[PDB]
Amino acid sequence: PSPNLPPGFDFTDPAIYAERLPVAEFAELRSAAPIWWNGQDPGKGGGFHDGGFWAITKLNDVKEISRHSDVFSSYENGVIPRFKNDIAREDIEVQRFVMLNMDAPHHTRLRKIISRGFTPRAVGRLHDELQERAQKIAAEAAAAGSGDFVEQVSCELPLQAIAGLLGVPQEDRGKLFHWSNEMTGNEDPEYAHIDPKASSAELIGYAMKMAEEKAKNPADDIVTQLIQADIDGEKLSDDEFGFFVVMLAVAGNETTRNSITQGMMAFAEHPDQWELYKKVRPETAADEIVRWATPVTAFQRTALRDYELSGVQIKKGQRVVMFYRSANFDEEVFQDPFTFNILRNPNPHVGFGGTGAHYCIGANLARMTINLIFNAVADHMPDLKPISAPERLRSGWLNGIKHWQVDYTG
Ligand code: HEM
Ligand SMILES: O=S(=O)(Nc1ccc(Cc2ccncc2)cc1)c1ccccc1
Ligand SMILES: [Cl-]
Ligand SMILES: [Cl-]
Repeated sequence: PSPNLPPGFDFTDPAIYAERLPVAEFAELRSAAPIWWNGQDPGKGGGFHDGGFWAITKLNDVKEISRHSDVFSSYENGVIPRFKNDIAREDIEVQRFVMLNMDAPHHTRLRKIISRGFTPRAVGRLHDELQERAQKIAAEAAAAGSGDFVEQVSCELPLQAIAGLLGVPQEDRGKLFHWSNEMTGNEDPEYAHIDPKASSAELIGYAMKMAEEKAKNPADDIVTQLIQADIDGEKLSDDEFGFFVVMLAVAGNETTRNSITQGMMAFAEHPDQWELYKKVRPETAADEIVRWATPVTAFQRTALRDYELSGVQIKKGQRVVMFYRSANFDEEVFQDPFTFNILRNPNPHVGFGGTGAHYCIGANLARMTINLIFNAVADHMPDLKPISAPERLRSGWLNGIKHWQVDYTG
């Protein structure tokens, strides 16, 4: 029997996410049609005019698609499944210059060079400066009594993580944070005037300046390890470094910020978990927060050939959209998936995507960022309470919270 969904229901519809997460509709597919053709009417495909896509709602299918990168292509259509309906195909294809939208061997070369800047050591060297800044951010917010938890608690730390990682001088971080914020959310009315293409161009030019300058004066940031040829002469070109900063500026901003916001929303709704967190401060909460928040609701792939996924015949050229929001609540993998449990161990969520070639390289930078900020929130505003309901981001693939007015005192 066909799933009980409204006719023409598009799981990438930004109008849905502007108001809520379609949790019931996802649970419907998981039970009635775990792989389901999401038909899209002409001119309503978010920039893709192929008739629709396969909705992937089971965690095991999500992991299988991520492992079989040989078949399921990130390059053919990019991984973002929704833009403005009228986006030019060329603006979709320009994203193929960043590592995330690439296939092997091009992606294999970039990922190896980029791995020099995401070592455990490099990330861990930021721990003390980020812990200090997390405490300062929580105290500054708690002194204000009440305000916007999104802007006053969640925004700054993930952005300072990028600046610290990249070695951006303090006087340039406002420049960088603006460019990063100018690239996501252009389908929301609050951000209708941002220009991601223009912001990407200025960020590339600024990143090439940094690349040229840091060859002359090598430092101990990741940049030096990136633009430096190894014994094989392998390194990022100046423009390749530009496209990485563009990817990093976007990747390391809203996803962590929404983890933090939706993490505190879960704590506000599960006071038993909040009291437990303030007492034990378990770092496993970071993963449960990411599982709950699922900041990236979905990324997509295009099949390079016919493939049988869980009895469903995927035909060459069709898109598959991996709904991490649904897979992260798969009843087959998680015990009581709708219970917020900051002790969940092990926690094989696909919030950072399915294991494979494209697994999130900043996952532990994100986990550290989340853990430091919530320790600060517990340190300085342990009795905070929301004063109103959060405003959601109108986006077809990003689970965003624009604003959340909170009283940090009580
Ligand atoms: C809560 C925070 C985050 C979430 C939910 C998240 C989510 C994801 C997901 C789902 C993927 C899967 C890509 C795919 O399989 O198509 C990914 C990849 C990636 N992430 Fe993250 N991410 C987070 C934080 C970060 C941070 C802080 C950085 C960098 C500072 C980062 C950098 C990247 C990059 C570069 C990739 C591409 C990897 C590749 O193409 O090989 N992410 N991320
Ligand atoms: O750089 S991108 O070509 N592609 C891109 C980049 C980041 C993201 C978001 C993300 C967050 C965390 N981990 C992984 C991903 C998605 C897609 C791009 C740049 C600007 C506007 C749209 C896309
Ligand atoms: Cl609408
Ligand atoms: Cl770009």
